[PDB]
Amino acid sequence: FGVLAKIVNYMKTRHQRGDTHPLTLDEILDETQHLDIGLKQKQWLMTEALVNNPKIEVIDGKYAFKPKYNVR
Amino acid sequence: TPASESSGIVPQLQNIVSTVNLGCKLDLKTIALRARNAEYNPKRFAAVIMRIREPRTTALIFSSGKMVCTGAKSEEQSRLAARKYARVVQKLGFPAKFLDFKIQNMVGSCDVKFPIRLEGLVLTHQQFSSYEPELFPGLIYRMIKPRIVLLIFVSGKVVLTGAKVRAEIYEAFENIYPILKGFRK
Amino acid sequence: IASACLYIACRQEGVPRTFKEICAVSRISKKEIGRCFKLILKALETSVDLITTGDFMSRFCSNLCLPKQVQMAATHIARKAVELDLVPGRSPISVAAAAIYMASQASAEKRTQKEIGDIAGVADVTIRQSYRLIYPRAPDLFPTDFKFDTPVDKLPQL
Amino acid sequence: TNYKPVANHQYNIEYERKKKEDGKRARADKQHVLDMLFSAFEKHQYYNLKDLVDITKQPVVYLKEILKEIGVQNVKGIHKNTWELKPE
Amino acid sequence: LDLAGPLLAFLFRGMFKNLLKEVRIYAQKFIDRGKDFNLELAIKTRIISDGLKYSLATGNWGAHQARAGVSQVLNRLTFASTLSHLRRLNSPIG
Amino acid sequence: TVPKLYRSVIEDVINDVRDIFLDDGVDEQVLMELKTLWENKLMGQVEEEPLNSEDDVSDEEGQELFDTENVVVCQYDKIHRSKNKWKFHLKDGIMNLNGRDYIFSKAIGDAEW
Amino acid sequence: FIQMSVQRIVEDAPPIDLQAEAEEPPRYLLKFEQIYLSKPTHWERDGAPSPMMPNEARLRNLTYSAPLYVDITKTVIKEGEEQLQTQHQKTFIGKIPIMLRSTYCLLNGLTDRDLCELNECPLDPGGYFIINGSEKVLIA
Amino acid sequence: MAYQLYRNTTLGNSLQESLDELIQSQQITPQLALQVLLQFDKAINAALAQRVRNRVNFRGSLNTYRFCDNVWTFVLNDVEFREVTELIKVDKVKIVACD
Repeated sequence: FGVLAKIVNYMKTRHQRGDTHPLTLDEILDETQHLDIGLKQKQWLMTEALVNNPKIEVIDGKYAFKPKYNVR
Repeated sequence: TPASESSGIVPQLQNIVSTVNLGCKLDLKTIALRARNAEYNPKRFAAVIMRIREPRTTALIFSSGKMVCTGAKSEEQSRLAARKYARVVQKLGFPAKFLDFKIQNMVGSCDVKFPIRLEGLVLTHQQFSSYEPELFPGLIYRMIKPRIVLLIFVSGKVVLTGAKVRAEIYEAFENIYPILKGFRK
Repeated sequence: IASACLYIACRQEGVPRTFKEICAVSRISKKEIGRCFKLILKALETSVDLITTGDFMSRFCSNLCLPKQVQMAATHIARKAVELDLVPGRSPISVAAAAIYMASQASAEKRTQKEIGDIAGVADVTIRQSYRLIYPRAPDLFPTDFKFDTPVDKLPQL
Repeated sequence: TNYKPVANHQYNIEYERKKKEDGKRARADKQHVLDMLFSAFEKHQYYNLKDLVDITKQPVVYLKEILKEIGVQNVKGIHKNTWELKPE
Repeated sequence: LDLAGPLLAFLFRGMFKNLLKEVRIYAQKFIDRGKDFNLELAIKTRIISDGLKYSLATGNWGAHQARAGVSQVLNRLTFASTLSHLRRLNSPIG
Repeated sequence: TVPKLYRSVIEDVINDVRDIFLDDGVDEQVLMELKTLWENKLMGQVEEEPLNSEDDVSDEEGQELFDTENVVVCQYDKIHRSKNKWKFHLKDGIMNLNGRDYIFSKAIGDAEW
Repeated sequence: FIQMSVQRIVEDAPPIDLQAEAEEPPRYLLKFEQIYLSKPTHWERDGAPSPMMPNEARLRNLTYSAPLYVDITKTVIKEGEEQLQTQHQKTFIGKIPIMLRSTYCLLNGLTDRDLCELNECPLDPGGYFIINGSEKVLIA
Repeated sequence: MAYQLYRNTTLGNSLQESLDELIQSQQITPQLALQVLLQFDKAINAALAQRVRNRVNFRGSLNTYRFCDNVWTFVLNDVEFREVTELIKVDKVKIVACD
């Protein structure tokens, strides 16, 4: 679950890049040096619990658009 | 013309400390992991210490790009060696430059070949001498105009600290020699 | 700042105390009292006279409970030693301790070296070094009238 | 009684211990911080700066520079006033 | 009759309590920061001396306003005067 | 010397690692095979661009070898420097000096840079 | 008071208990052993002790006080390990005034001629403290 | 307390080259490979700390010196390590030190 908040921080720096694009969890876990096993499944249960309260927006489809106010 | 015919001993320079900016910010942990003759501990200090043994001078490389170098006899040697440090700094794969070289201080040892008595020297020249033997065995003399802080020792040896240019420190020993002579043994 | 001020006040009034005596009664170390002392002198633009050997006597000898004879002998010994240039560039406290050692081990009430170094400020090694410096000119350094419970011949060597 | 030391012995051992490290410490792991606060916030939902410091090994100003980004200080808290967390 | 002993012992109980309190405060200040405390540096040697001196000089016995006039300067007009001052009592009519 | 250690090291090692490899617990002797295969194999100026006119100074000493394979794998207690003389208070001194293996508790000496 | 009351007050005071607040941090205990008392002494500008005679304290506006000493004992109990006793020693804790011609005066066991040599009246009774040069009597 | 400094030791290297080739053939399940050495470290360290009971001195000079984060590397041409006679000049003594 802590690694999950770390992924949130990662996507926050991703916003900071400004190259935010519709993504998924596997590529982030790879780029953050973490694996894809049943651990990813339990942390994805936690991640969907996050999707129930993702003030930092993490939607399932085309997503990650956190800022409630966002133009450039 | 010299004030004295003997003109003194003309103290020989011993150490010089020179600061140089390497132009732009540089990492140290990388320089540390790639350096050959160096030491680095952010617990010990905030820079990467190193030495070259061509003029036998040590130096410090800071992350901010400003460096310092110490332990050179000649001021030209100090400059060329401070640049030689930037040489290896650049040749480790980093943008090293040599902007704003300057020598900030240097020290001069000497000897007058005759013993001294310091008590009269501090009784008369009181305004600029402080000699508390329990703290340190020597007389701290601070001449106003030359801006050299001297250390007068009983064995005759006088070390001159705080020099800006070699001529500056060269002046000070002949300045104090007429003061230092009369208070002798 | 307060311990430096106390040292400067004790020095200005002719009753000097060693830096070790002020570190004895204060939280601050000697190599901070010294910095603050030199900074206060440079800041107030004043100066304090020299600590001589005689200013440290009359407390050292009295705290060891030596009689007055031993103490006048020690003061004269230290004055003659520092005039004869025998002790070059040493500390006044050190030559004072060595003089007290001579006056003690040349008299009835004789004191050990560890004890003198304890009560004054000085390590034992420094006392024996200064004493070796003043020992050869033994009879010449004393005052004329003095009863030697041990004569000058066997002044303890060290 | 009060007798002549070069330096008092308690201060001497304080110095000899400060010969171990420096309070102006280094730092490399910005991701590390959240690992402990994941498990340990059940003990203190908001942890003091003196709380984080010894669990970490980092200087105070850098840790505070990070703690600005990660969480907020609970100026008015039931237990005390210290540094809470944004869940994400 | 409290002559001279229990009177001063009252003060000394008070002043030893105060000295131990100050030693506690100082040594705590030192142990909190992880340093040992030098015991001699803790003893505030003014407490006992100054307390007994002040109370004997002025004559108030702490709450200083509780007792007043217990210490009087000795009369030396005649030997009888001194000798009757050293044997005097005082009713507490308050 | 060194086998005088290995007689009670790899044996004392495997005595502990017994349960470590019994967490899986494949046959004892089929692991002793590798346990003894251990020994089977063991047996300024405005014109200051020329920082390298020819060079400021290139380090004349060049080894880039690690010639003798002695990784003197010893933990350090204190290493203090003189002017040029280097002092040592080393500890736990394993090495491969001149191809010859030796281990020792501590080590001290001098050096010159 | 000076023979059976000060030691009673000091030895019937609770041991000062201290434990480091900032893995069982160190704990410090202090207990006060015997009281030692000295002759009424003076300290001149040069710091030398010299017996303070009563007549002098009347002339020079002095207090006829005696330095009080007490043996204290530390105890470094730490980390569930062995303790370090370190009994400090006689330690200066103040100056208790001395009643003239008491057992602890410089005049206690002196004859008439000795009292005269110290310039004191052999008929003076005693029983008055000298506080700042003025004699004070404690009325019962 | 186990020390990772013993990765390159001849004994450690031989144990490593054993486990590599042997787990290559599925003599044991692959996960225990690294854990073997991780437990092996403390087994070395206890004996190296208290079992050893002797020390010697040496002499020589060094070319370069290193103090990366906690590694004290010495490029020392330490000619002699003399208890009785290590006279043969050890040319490139690479003292690596930690903690």
